[PDB]
Amino acid sequence: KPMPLTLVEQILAEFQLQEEDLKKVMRRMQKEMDRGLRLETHEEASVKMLPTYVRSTPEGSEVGDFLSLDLGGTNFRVMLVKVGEGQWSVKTKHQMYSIPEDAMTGTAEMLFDYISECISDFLDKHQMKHKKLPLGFTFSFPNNVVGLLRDAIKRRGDFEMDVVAMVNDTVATMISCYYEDHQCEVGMIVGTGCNACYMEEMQNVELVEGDEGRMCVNTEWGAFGDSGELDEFLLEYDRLVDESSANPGQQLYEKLIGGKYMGELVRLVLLRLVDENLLFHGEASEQLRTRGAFETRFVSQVESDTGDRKQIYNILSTLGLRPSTTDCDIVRRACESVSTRAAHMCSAGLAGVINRMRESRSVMRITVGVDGSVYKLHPSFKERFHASVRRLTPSCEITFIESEEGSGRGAALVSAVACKKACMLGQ
Ligand SMILES: O=C(Nc1nccs1)[C@H](CC1CCCCC1)n1cnc2ccc(F)cc2c1=O
Ligand SMILES: OC[C@H]1O[C@H](O)[C@H](O)[C@@H](O)[C@@H]1O
Repeated sequence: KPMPLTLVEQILAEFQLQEEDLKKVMRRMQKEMDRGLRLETHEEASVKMLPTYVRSTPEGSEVGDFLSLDLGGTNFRVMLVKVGEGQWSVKTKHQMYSIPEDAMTGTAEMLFDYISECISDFLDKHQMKHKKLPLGFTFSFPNNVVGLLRDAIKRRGDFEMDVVAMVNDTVATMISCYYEDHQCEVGMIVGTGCNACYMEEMQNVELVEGDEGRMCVNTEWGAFGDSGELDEFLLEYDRLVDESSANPGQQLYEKLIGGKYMGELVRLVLLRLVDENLLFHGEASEQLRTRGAFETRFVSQVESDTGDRKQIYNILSTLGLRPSTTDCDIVRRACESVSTRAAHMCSAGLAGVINRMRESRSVMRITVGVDGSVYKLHPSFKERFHASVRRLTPSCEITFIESEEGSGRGAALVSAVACKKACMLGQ
């Protein structure tokens, strides 16, 4: 690597977070998680620590047979599932259906009429119209669906079917990863938003009576920062993003991490560098000066550049810029600075959860299931994230996994849990 321009590095170094900074954040997050779990303070807590009712012990045992409906981009899978017996066997049969142009381009109602017709055909094929099966949705993308399907089934009026509430995406991640690795007790998403769930000791889940076993808690930790917990770490860019957001003052933690805001943060950093005459010869394009024009996907593409600067040039050319080679290199480092800080901030949260779990259970081996566009698509984000988390979690051995599509059985397990939960809750 070349000797970087000192004045650029001074600006980009603003994003640095030292171990002590992350430990401070981690401790603050842990106090907010405490606040969310306790009966006395839950109502006012910003980090809600929602009980998911997904317990460490099997429940809804009367749910044996169910449907799982996996929504892809332009097709879907209907799957009939039987969960049986000491670890669960997940027995399946399924069918892929292509969504025709007709059904994909009309109203959501018409689309779900078509989906319902396919379910009907599927149940006819497998001679299952004698049962009112529960159905859970899963998503495998490269108005809400529960309601649309519920309405469409009512519309048909020929077979009865319950559509169960979906679990949170973090919970779905944990469950699907658990299918592959039974030490998975944490689910996390780093996509457009950022969130985590984990298996909390029932004694600490004060919102649900009982001290036996564990229950998954959905932290909804994106809301962290409400009372200034992150203020000392906020940069001018963060303040601007927040001020122009739909919910100023809220979701400040998520605003530091999520793909919703990452590109915009980079844009503002680039404009700062332009204003200081360190980038594009002090001349920004009209596109560069337009809110939202630097898409988060551009950040990942810039960091994917192989060294020839062609990926970076193509992004910047699209923005009406004619970057020099130095301009391209600076943009890469600006992207790296923002994404690294996101990884650092995210690691403080997960570290807080993991260290809490270790002390609640009193060295800990644990698997963390992770999904989301940023974690998956962003070059080296997961690697930087992993390294930081591990640095903050001494005496824990953390394995990170991503759900493998496989034969859809991980997704089937998500639906099993969703259906069993709905049964347990009297829905
Ligand atoms: O289904 C469960 N709990 C429910 N609560 C309410 C309705 S169903 C838990 C969930 C898992 C999730 C991952 C962490 C450990 C508990 N679960 C899931 N899948 C399993 C598969 C094999 C096995 F031997 C046990 C379980 C199990 O307890
Ligand atoms: O998509 C990841 C996360 O985004 C937001 O934080 C949502 O509030 C949360 O429910 C979800 O888990």
